Parts: sequence; C-alpha cells; structure tokens
Amino acid sequence: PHMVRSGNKAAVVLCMDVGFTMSNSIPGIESPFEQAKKVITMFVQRQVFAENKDEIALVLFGTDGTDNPLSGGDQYQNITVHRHLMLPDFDLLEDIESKIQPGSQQADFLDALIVSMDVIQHETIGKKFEKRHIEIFTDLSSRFSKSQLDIIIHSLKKCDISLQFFLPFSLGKEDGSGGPFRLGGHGPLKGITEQQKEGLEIVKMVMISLEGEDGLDEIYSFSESLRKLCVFKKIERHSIHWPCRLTIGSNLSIRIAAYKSILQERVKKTWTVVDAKTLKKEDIQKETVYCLNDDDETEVLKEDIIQGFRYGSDIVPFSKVDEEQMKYKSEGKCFSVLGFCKSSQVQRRFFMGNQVLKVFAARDDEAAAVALSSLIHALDDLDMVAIVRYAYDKRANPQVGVAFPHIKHNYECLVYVQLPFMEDLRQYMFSSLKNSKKYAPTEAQLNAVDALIDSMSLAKKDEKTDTLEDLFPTTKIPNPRFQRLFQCLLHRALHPREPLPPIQQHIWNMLNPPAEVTTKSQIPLSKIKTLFPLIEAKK
Amino acid sequence: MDIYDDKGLQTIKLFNNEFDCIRNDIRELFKHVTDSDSIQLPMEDNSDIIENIRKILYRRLKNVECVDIDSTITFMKYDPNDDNKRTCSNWVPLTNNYMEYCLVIYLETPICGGKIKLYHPTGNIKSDKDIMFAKTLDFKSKKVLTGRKTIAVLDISVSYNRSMTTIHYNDDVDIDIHTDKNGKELCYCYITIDDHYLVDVETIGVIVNRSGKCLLVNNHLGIGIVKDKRISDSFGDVCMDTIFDFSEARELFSLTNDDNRNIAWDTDKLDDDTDIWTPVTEDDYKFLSRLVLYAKSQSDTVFDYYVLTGDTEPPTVFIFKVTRFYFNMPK
Amino acid sequence: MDIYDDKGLQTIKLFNNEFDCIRNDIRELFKHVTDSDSIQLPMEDNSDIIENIRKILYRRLKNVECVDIDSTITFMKYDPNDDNKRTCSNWVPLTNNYMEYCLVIYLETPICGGKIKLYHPTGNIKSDKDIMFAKTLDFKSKKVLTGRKTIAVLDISVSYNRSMTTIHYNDDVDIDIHTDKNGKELCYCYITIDDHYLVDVETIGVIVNRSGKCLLVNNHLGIGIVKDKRISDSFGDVCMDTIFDFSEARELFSLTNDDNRNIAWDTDKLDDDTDIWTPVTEDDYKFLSRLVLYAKSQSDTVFDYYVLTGDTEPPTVFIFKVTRFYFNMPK
Amino acid sequence: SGRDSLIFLVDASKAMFESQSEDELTPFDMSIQCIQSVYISKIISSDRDLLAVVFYGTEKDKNSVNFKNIYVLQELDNPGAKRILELDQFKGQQGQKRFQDMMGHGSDYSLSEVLWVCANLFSDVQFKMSHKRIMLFTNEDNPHGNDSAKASRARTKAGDLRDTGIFLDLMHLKKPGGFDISLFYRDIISIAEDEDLRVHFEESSKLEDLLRKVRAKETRKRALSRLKLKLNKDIVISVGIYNLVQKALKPPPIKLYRETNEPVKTKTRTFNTSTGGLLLPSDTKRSQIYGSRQIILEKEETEELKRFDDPGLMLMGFKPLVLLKKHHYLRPSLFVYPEESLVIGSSTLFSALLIKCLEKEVAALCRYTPRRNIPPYFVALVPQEEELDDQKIQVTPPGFQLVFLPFADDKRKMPFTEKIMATPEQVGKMKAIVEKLRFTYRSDSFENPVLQQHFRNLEALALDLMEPEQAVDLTLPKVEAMNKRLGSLVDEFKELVYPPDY
Repeated sequence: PHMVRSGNKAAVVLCMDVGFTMSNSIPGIESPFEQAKKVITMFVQRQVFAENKDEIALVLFGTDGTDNPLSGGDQYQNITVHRHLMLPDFDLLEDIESKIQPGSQQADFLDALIVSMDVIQHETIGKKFEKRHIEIFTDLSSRFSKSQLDIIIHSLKKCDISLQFFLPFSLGKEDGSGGPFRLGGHGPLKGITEQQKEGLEIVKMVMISLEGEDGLDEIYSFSESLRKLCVFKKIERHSIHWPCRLTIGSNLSIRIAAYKSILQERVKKTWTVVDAKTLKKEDIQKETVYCLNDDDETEVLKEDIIQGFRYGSDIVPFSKVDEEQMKYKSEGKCFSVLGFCKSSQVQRRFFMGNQVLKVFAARDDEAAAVALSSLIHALDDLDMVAIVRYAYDKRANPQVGVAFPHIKHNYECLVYVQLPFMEDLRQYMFSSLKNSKKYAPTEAQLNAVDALIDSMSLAKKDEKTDTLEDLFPTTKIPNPRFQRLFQCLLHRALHPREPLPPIQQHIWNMLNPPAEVTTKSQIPLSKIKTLFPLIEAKK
Repeated sequence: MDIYDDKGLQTIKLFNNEFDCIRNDIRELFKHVTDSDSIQLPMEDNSDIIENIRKILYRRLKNVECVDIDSTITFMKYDPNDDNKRTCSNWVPLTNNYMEYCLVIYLETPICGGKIKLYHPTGNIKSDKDIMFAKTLDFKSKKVLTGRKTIAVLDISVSYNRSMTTIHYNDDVDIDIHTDKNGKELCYCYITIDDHYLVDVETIGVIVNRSGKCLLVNNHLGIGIVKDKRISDSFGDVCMDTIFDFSEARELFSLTNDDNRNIAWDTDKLDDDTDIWTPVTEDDYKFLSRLVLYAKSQSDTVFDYYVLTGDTEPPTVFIFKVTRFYFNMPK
Repeated sequence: MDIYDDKGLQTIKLFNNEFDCIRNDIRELFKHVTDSDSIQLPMEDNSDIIENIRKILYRRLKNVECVDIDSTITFMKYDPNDDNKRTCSNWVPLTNNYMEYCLVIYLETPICGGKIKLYHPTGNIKSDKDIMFAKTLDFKSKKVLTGRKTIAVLDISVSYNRSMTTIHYNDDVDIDIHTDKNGKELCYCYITIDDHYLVDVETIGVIVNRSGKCLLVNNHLGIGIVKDKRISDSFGDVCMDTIFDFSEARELFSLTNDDNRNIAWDTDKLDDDTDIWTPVTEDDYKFLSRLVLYAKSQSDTVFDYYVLTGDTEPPTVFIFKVTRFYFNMPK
Repeated sequence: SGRDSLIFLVDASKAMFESQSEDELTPFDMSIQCIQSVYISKIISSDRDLLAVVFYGTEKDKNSVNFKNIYVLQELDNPGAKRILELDQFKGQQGQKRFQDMMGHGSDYSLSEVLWVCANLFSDVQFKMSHKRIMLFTNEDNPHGNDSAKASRARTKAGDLRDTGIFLDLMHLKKPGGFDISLFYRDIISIAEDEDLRVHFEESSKLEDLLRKVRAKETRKRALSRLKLKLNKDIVISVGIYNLVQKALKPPPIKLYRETNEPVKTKTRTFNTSTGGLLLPSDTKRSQIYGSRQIILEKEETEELKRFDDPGLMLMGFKPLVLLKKHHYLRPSLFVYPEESLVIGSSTLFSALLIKCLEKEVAALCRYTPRRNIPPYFVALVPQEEELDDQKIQVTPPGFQLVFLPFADDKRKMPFTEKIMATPEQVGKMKAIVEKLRFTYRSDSFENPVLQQHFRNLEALALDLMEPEQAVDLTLPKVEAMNKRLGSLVDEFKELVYPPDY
C-alpha cells in the first residue's frame, strides 16, 4: 500500500534568535544556538530530501544588522529576513551550517513575530497555501513590550496562522529535578531567571488564546524536539479516503470512509548504478542470459523459451493455458460483515498485512454517523468484533479481516486489520519447557529473574491516581535511518572530499532507555550472570 | 482528381495514366463489331480485362471494401450528327456506403470536339479522358465535329467502408451519424470508466457542443437522467458531480488533461460560452434513445482511451473508454 | 465540393452555404467605399469577421494544424465591359504540408456570366459560388452578360498533417507511410511513458508484424540497438525486459491489456507466426533513422493512449503515449 | 539432506469399515481423505517431499520381495495429479467398494513384514536421505494379542528400524471402548523425552482433528535465523526465530527449454557498452539526483549508512502489557524459542524469564536487528504460555511473541471529526442485530479463493481435462441467511436511525 495525499502545500516561517544570550556555555550542555541550529537543520533536511512543495522562510532576530521591510527608523531594529518564502535547497542548508553566525545584540521576540506575520501576509498573495505556520526558536532572555500583544493575537486569528514555540527548557510541572549529560535522551524549574518567567507567562497566554489548554502542548524543548516529529505536526497531511458501504446483510448499508492509520515509511529514492569515470547510467548494460543448465554456450532466442507452470511432478505448458481461464472474477470493491464473534477469539499473533485502517462514517452524513456509532457502541458493550470481507477494488485480491471498536473522547471509529487464510498457517510443535526436568530453573534462579524484572521496569504508577506512565515510549520516536541518511547525503553534498561522519550522539541517546534503568539493573544482572551458566558450544 | 461530395462519397474519378495497359486488349475485343450502333458483348468468356480493371480500381481507390464489376462491355460509336441526354438520369441508392458508376474508356478519341459533360448545381465538368461517374448525374455526349468518338462502357458497383449511418428523427427529416468530425456541431460520447477505488459509476453518456459544455443523457439506467437536464461547463465538472460517491470532490483534487486535449474535439479550440441543446419534444427523446442504443451496440468494438489526472501526491489517473459520434441538428 | 491533388493536398474548395452569417457583415463593411471598383482595406475593420472565417476554415477542412489569414481584404466589382485572364507567377511552396490559398466570397452574384474558371491539365472547373483555390492554379473571370458582380478576396495560409508520407527506400522505389491499418502489415510504434515510481525507461521504438512479433529499434540511445535483433512475441514482455530491467521487477509481475487490444491492431485476429522482418542490407539503417526522425518530429501533437495492467498488490495501470505508422515492405 | 521421506501406512482390517452411525465417516475414508489433504497441501506449498502409500491386511500384494497381505499402492515420489486421482478413486461408499474389489479387506498380517517392506521402500530411494518416518493409521490396539511370537518379532523389527533412523508415529482412530496405547504400542512408536508419554494425542473421531494431528507430527520446523538475546553485553543466550504465519503466494511460472522441459538458470551480467566485459565490482559507483545536484557514494558507504548495531536482540527493559495497543499493528509477528545447540544453558534462563514475565504480566522491550547493516526496530517479546485442546493438540506454543512496534513515522494523521453519539434505543437495536448474527471464529476457517481457483485450473489442465467447475467462495457472506435471521430488526433500526427523506 502507498499513501495518496491531497496535494496542498504550506508556508512555514522559522523565527530564530541569534542574540547575545543565545550563546552562553555551560560545562555539560550545548548552547541554545547550537540546539536551535540542530532542530532547524533537521526540519530543512527532511523538507529538502523528501522533495516537498512547502515553502520555508527564515527570519533571524538579534542580528547586528537590519533587513526587514518594517524598519522605518528606530523601529523593528536588529531583525533580518535571511531567506524569503521559496522552496528550500542546499544553499539554505549551507547557510544554516557555516554562514549564519551568533549576533551581539538583543531583539524583542514580539517584534520578530510581527515581522514573520508580515512575511506571511505579503509573500502569500500570489500563491495558494492551505496552512500558515510560524515556529519560534528563542530563549526568552530579553526585555519585551506588551502593547502590541492583543493586536498580535487578533492577526493570528484573522489570517489563521499557527504557532509553535521551542525553548532551551521544558514546560513540565513538579518534575522533581533529578553520569555524563546526554542530549536527546528521555532523562530544572529553578534554573530560569525572572525575565524568562515573564516571557514564559506571555507565551502561555498567547498559546492559550490561540488554541486553548491543548495549546500548552505546543511548547517544546530542543532536546525533546530532536527525538520527536513535532516540527512536522502542523504541516502533515492525511490520506485520501477510501469510500465504501459497510453491509450487514443485503438490507443494511452504512456509508463509510477508511483512512490509513499505520503504514510503514520507506525511502523514496534508490541508488542508481553509474560508471566510475563518466558517472552516467548510459555507460552500463544489464543483460540477463539463460545459460541452459551447463556451459554449452548455445545461442538462445527470446522466443525459444515457452514457459510453464508446475503442479508437483508435472509441468503444464503456457501453450495450453488462456488468460481468461485463470482469473478469479471478483465481485467488486466491498466491505461486508461475515459475522460477529467474541473479542477473545481473535488474537493479535494472527494479524496479517502491512496496514491498519480506521473506518469513520462518510463526511456530511448524519444518519451514517448515527448508525456507525450504534454499531461501535454495541460491539464495545457486548465485547465483540466484526469479521468482515475486504476488497480494495475489482482487481485486488479479496481478504478477510477484523474490525473492532475504538472509542475516544474526541472521536470513535472501527479498526480494520487483516486476518490469515488456511494456507498461511504453519502448524509446528515445540517442547514444553515448564514440564521439563532438564531445563527446570531453581528457586534462586527464579528469584534472580524476578529481581531483574523488578529493576528494569519502564513504567511508573502515579501518586494515588492509579495511572501508568511510560518512561520509554518508542512509538513517538522517529526512525533513525532517515536522519542518518539525510546527514550522510548532506555531508557528501557539502564536503565531497571527506569520509562520512559518525552517527550523532542524540540518535544514540534517543535509541537508549533512561540511565536510571541501566543504573538499577547492574546488580541483578551480576546475580543472574553468577547464577546462570552459559557456555558456548565447541563444535 | 478525387471528386468528393458533402457526404464523403466519391462520385467522379478521372484517369489519365491508368488504363494505358488495357486499351490495346480492349480494342482487340472491339474488332468484333458488325454494323451496330451500340453493341453489347457479354464478358463471361473474356473476363480477363474485368479482373484487370478490378485490380486497378482496388489499388487506386481509397476506403474500398468490395468492387462488383459486370461482365458486359458496351461499345458506342459517335458521329458528327448526334445529341443525347436521355433526360432521365434519376436513381436513388438504397444504402449509404454503396454506389453504382459508369466507366467510360476512350478507344478512338475525337481530335477536336465532343467531350463528355457532367452536370451538378454547384459546377460543371467537361472531360475528354477515361472517366468514371455515378448514375445519379445527368450526362451529355457533346456533338462531335470531326473524326469519330468510339468508347467502351462498363457497369460498376462499389461498396465502401461503413463510416456513415442514418437515424430517423421524424417522418420528414433524418440525421446522419459520422465516425469522424467534419463540420459537425454536436458530439455524443458514450463513456465506460475503468475500475478505480474512488469511482462508483461504471458507464455514462454526454452530449458536447464545440463550446465544451456537456449535458448528461444516460447513466446506465436509461435516458431518464436527461429529464433532469444536468449541464456542466466541461467534462471534469461532469465527473466531479456524477461519478464520485462522496460529498465534496472538488475539495480533494482537480481533474484536467495534461496534454490539453478534449474528450470530443481533441486538440481544438473551444468557442465562447453558448447555449447548450436540450431535448424538449418527444421526437428528441426518441432520437436520443435510438442514438444511445446504437452507441451501446458499437461500444465493445470501437472506442478510444481518454485520461484525466487529479493533482494528488502521487497524481491520480482515471481512464475512460470513449465511443464518439458526430452529428448535426436541424434548425 | 472537395478537390485533392495526387500528393494528397487539398487544392480547391466550393462553399454552398458556409459563408452566410458573414455576407451581411462584409456588405456593411463595403458600404464605406467611395468610387473604387477594386479597393483594398489593410485594417480588417473589426477582427470578428477574420476570426469567424478562421474558425469556419478550421472546422470545414481536414487535418488543419494551423491557419494564417492576411489582414488586407480586397473587394472587386466587375462591369460587363472589362474582363481578362490572370495567370499565377508560378508560386511554388517550400515545405510539403503547406499551401497558400485565395478565398472569394460573392457580395453580388451576376445574373449571367461572371463565373470563376480554373485551369488544370486534368480539367477546368467553372464555378459561380463562393470558392477557395490554391495560388498555384491559373484562373480567369468570365464576362458578365446581365447584372453586376462584386466579390471579396482574402489571402489565407494553412498547414496540414500529411496523413500519408513517403520514405525513399532507394533510387527506384519509395514506400508510403499510412496512419490507417487498412491493407498494411508492418507497424512501427514510438512509445513514451509518463512519470511513475516503477518506470526508468521513457522512449521505446517497436516494429510489430501481423502475427504479434515485436522487434526493438530505438531506446533513446540511437538506432544501433536494432543490430542485436531482439525479437519478442508481445509488447508486455518487451516492456518487462527493457523498461522494467530492475532486479526486483524481473520476477515481480506481468503486463496485460484488459480490453484484449494490441498496440498495432484493436480487435483484428493474430495469424500464426511465419517470419519476422529484419534489416539485412545497409540502406535499411538509413530507412530506420528516417522513420525515427519523422516519428519524433510528429510525436508532440499526434499520439494515442494505451493501457497495460501489472499484477501487483494492488495491481497497477501503466499509460503509454503511442505514435503508430503502418507500411508494407516490398519483397 | 533436504528431502523428507514420509510413508503412509493404512490398516485394511475389517473393523476399519465399521461405522457406528449411519451418517458418519468410516475410518478408512478418514485416512484416505487425510492423505489426499496432505498431498494437496504439499503441492500447494511447493514442498519437494517424498510420499508413499502402503496398505497392509489386504488379500493382494504388490511389494518387491514377495510378502503376503502387503500392497504398495504408491512408492516414494513427489506428489502429482495422477496419484491424487488414484487416491480419490477410494473415497466414499463407491470408493470402498472399488477398493474391496481391487484388494481385500480381511486377512492375516505380520507387523514385522510390514515394517520390513517399509524399510525396503526407504532404502530404494537414491536421491536424498533425511527425516524418514512411518505414520500408522489403525484402530486395532491389540494386533497380535493371540500370537506372542509375532508380537516379539514386531517389537524387534520396530527397534531395529528406530536404530536405523526411521521415526514411527501412530494415528489411532476411534474404537468401541476407547483405544489403549499401553496395551501393545509404546514398545514400537517413537518416544522422545516426555512429549510422547503424557502429551500423546487422543484417539481421532473426525476428519479435522485427524488432519491437524497428521500435519503437526509431519512438518519439520525451519528457523529463519538463530540470533542472540543479550540481557547485557555479557549475559547472552541463543534463540531461534520462526514465522508461524506466512502469506501464501501463487507460484510464478518457470522457464523451460524447448528440448523436453527443463529448468533454466537466470544469470545476470554487467557490460560496459562498447568495451564490454564483466565489469569489476570496484569499477561502479552509486548516484542520487536531488533537483540538479548529484550525490556520489561508493557501495561500501551505502551499506555503512545503514549500519547501527550488530545482529541480535538487545534487551531495553520490561513494560506492562496494558501499554501495548492492538491498533498499533505494523507487520506480522514472529516466534522466539530457546536454542540449546549454540549456547548451553539458554533453555533454563529462557524458561525462568517466561515464567516470571507471565507471572508479572510484562513484555520485554528489545531492539531488533535481523541481519548485518540493517537499522534497528523496537520489538516487544510478549510471553506466551502453552495451550492444549481436548485432543492434546498444541494450539499455542510456549515461548515469546515478537511484536513489531511502529515508529513515529509509521503513524498517519486522522482528519477532524465531530463526535455524534447514538441514543440507547438505537444501540439496543444494534445489539439485537449483532446477537442475531453471532458465530464462532477459528484461525483456519477460511481459504484463499484465488489460490484454490488457480490450483484447480492447474489440476484440471495437468489431467488433460477441461476447465473445472467453479466453487462458491466461503469468504462471501450468506446474505439470504443473514436476512432471514435478522427478520424485521433491520426495518426498525432504519426507522430509528435513517430519516425518511434520506
């Protein structure tokens, strides 16, 4: 399966502080300038190497010069527009890498927001954009005015402009504070100054006004930004729906739209084999030869081989077959309920396919929404799932799958996952381990394993709330292959005479559990090592 | 010179260097004349030259299906004292793509006068060469004034390819259906949509004028939908409002052809916005039903491929099998 | 009435009622003339009439690729006292699909006489209606007995498409390229494929015989690829071998047409394989180069769509732009 | 090695034709249908195994060395259409009559002679020798109870056959009064460890359970890989990874030379155009075009940019099972079992981990790298306890379920939707409809229609017959049955839910 999207682009303005305070050092943490550079580089790398149509502008504030269209003398000073709205390229990446330098001045970030708004308003008149976004990378360590505030908000609601904020610190509450410092890992309210607190209050007020309580979820830190897909959250697009009718019998039909919820992301481009010197594909010929079953080197024509099928110990030639004969004439695209069954009967290990579908009611259909809600709630109440037949179109091979209810506070739907046929099941037999005298663990070994499992827990219960918190959610972590590939490609494009750089530290940090688990597990691991003999075979 | 009428059917054919390889044999056949004003010789015995002229006509005529020559040659001698029209050259073909011709091959050509004259109320033809003319035209053998004019006459029946059809509109007037566009104002397209996961309609039918406006006539349930009189500005609008089961298709993508082609007029120039023809009288509905039936009959043998593209990422492609018929309408 | 020459070009055209909605406008335009028997306006007045004439010529002609109309419009009035023959100073065109014409629309038709006479070796045409004749021909305006005769003259240049062309095989015999399958055996196909996520080869040239055998000619690397003599039994396997040379795509799927349509023919049956044509001489390579050059020259405006289906999960559809030419190789 | 050898031994005694119910499958028909199903499964799976069918207890004999009451119907060869048809000749009452006419159905036999004939069948094959096994279909638990001399010889011959290397499995069918294995067998059948002492199958009564038992004891388990599970850099155990589910694809056509029909190799070569010749692997480079910019990498660098960790499984921690979502499915799961042949002591640690993970209801979150130079994926090892049905068939193997977890890039955005709730009356009507259409789901309840149609066409062609009769798809809902069951509830649900205008 592949993702098909609408075809709408977005305009994104990156507002970056380059002021004096965004250069301070500390023995163990990078300066906020470098972290903002890393986040911006990651965003632009993904935009460039995926060949998207989104247009990106870059506005620096805190610079030593002034190149903004609102200067007018003694106003909006030290704000430069380093790049206007256009498709990103390698020149922008080189500029981010080794052309943009820290400044020696300070600028109000609300004036920078005004300049970014002006860029969005006056540079999108001739073009079409479905989303307008501003990402602000600041540290909130400069004096600011509050006069224009209200006007700002009004504009942000008149022109429909979204905002995201990135800061050197997080927005956690009662975090409790806590070897070497690691960036990008999963694991400081007293470390900020009063001006930072005032800036944080104003940022919170703007975010609450624009969106609400959920707006507080759109304030991130650079460290957590490097290990999430948050910078792409407001410019992502969903797939084109699959329209059909859920049929229970031949008299009940519900108009439904299906969307792809899970689908593996793959590299879009491959590597082309080219000549060493000319660096062109035309200097390479790939010809296949069917050299019989020996080295006779007999000339073979393309029509000499007639092809055929195998049915065990016999061969049915292609000359005795017809295209119309072996063709399963499908009845068409369908979504039909074969039956309802207990949820315990359908197990997870039998899930098949390479996609998960979410089924909603058809857009602008109140009756369909009511009917689908009734079906979902009945299934949830009775603890049952619908075994259904699924056909993508009149050419796709029909499959049998399971649809189960999915109720949330903001939406409700069905979830479709494929199920196996008889031919896909392998009936192996394995020896029982619990009933084995040869491999029966002792009590001490069981105690050691219990201690190991206790010390390596990745969850924590909330304080008298019965809520489980995940200390290592891997589902929010991006695939490291894409960032590593982008880094290597950019390094090759900008440093042709250099070897590929090593893997960045923050990728390793985000691929590893918190250091607390590793610290806790050291002693039970030693006990397990001293209790379980493990000798390699000497064949 | 291929003389073509308004119906595309050849009427007059003049040859100069085409029968020079046959005249000697034809004269050798001619000597068996003994005091006959207009002699007739059956060619059931000497049918070789019949085959030779058949081969020549097959080679030098366009869009030929069958040539049925008659096995009789009529030799006529013309003297300085003669004047003939027969004044009764009226004859209506029974079918559409078939025609009977008279073939005159000159044996002894007059040196000065007495050519053959062919009449038609848009121009007149006078010729003194090997001629082949339909039986629907009045002809004159002009009064020769010197020598003698000895000619040979064959009878020819030719059936061409079926590029012409007739449909009855009312008692008085009928309508002509043509496979190709030439001075035709209206085009009917019978469309079968290839299987796509977004398309919920199999077959449709539209009428398009040169302005590009489209009127839906049939949706595989008959011609009932033409009663609603749904008119769209183009074919993309017809697809947007007809073949998609969801609510707002225009919000998801836009349909266009990447080669600037039209479903009916190909790479032509659409006119400015004009009124679109719609059926008002029961005769119009009967004609529309007949046209839809005929188009459905031929939809499995003749059709072409049309492609529409939706600006998705990746782009979506819709494939249509189109059967087109071009026609005119009375004022 | 349509008149064509041996090469296939159109030389004369006779209009019955085509110029009727413009005669009143031209008459109104000729009210603004004071004492001028022959007067030329290099203004066109309102260009609406020029656009109307351009559209009429576009619609009621064949294979028109472009139309150019001079701005000057001449008007000529004839008296029963003066008339003479005007030859054309042997105007010869340069390119073989282009001709300049003279168009005459009658503002006042004489009661007697006043007929345009065109001279050609095959015959002479005498007409009394609106006409359009090539500037190559020689013409005369006959004397008027009763009444007056006022006509309008415009200069129009049009370009055509040359449905049939010629390729010089040698110094003695040159063969003819036809756009229709009727009577032809060998078919050259120039195939292009649009953007796709599984296609890496764009252009392929394939020669197909009536038995379905296909031979590669060009794949944008030149014509020398015909030296390997890659002969296959279907276009799908040719596409798999050449256009789908990817390692993952080798043992992946197969290509087929759901409508049982071939590239060379639509529904004609395939005869049993007997032999496959192959260039054995030296001038055959020049032949192939000329054919490829002509096909590439005309590939930006003349093409049709072809559809193939690949059995993947889900199955995919591939669209090809094809330019087809038909010919018979003399033996 | 590579070709497994399996011999189907079917008893031809009288009691195999007794059916205790007028509408029931006789044991002989059960055995024939099971063998036919095994043949069909082997052909569909394209498994190159050797199968033989031998009848003992008949009145006619066809064995090589002249022995009485032993008929070798089919020797060792690959499955085919003609053998399947010949087996089909014996199915049903007419098939029973045909078999009782071609052979006998009552005689005196010696198990020693039968096993000797089967051993000679094993010896006659010269292609490959690996995994020889004899499956006995019978419902007589005391074959030589009145002849101790024959019983001792049978025990001795079974012992020597077992020392040679041939496995002996029993497929005992239903008997009046129960089947007692301890009476005469347990001295012949192969027993390894304790899996054949207390975990032995029960007597078969139907076709489905007998088929499952036959396929369970004949299919050798093949491991995709033998990775290393590393609790840390020092404690490393050896495990095997299996695919208990795998999509069945329609076999692609093969290329055969015109001279007879022979498989032909498909070689690939690289030519440098005019110069020609086998281009060296170090004479090529890899390129990528972005806009108008070309990026050039060597093949080694292309492999290096994909390299994160060494192959194996690296433990990251332990997570509660409630934190794993069913709608986060990415790709089919795998199965993890201990492997004692590589690291000694792996089974004990594996068992301890399984027991404790089942007790505490935790899954092991690990990092997974299958091969060299492959980016990692986060996986969850979910503990899985052993489950047996009433027939003592292992429906669930003990071990770990390797569940693939999605990355952030594999999760797609959903469009905004307004939550529309349904009144309790509509939900109740829907509950009534749902209950009226309740059925039991089994993992082996549906068959792929395209595969079945393809192989039916192939079988019809290989037998030189015409196109086969189409069969009704079993994955298509029975609309009429559902409509009759639902009755009027659909109309009332539509009245409550669907407005009259639309």
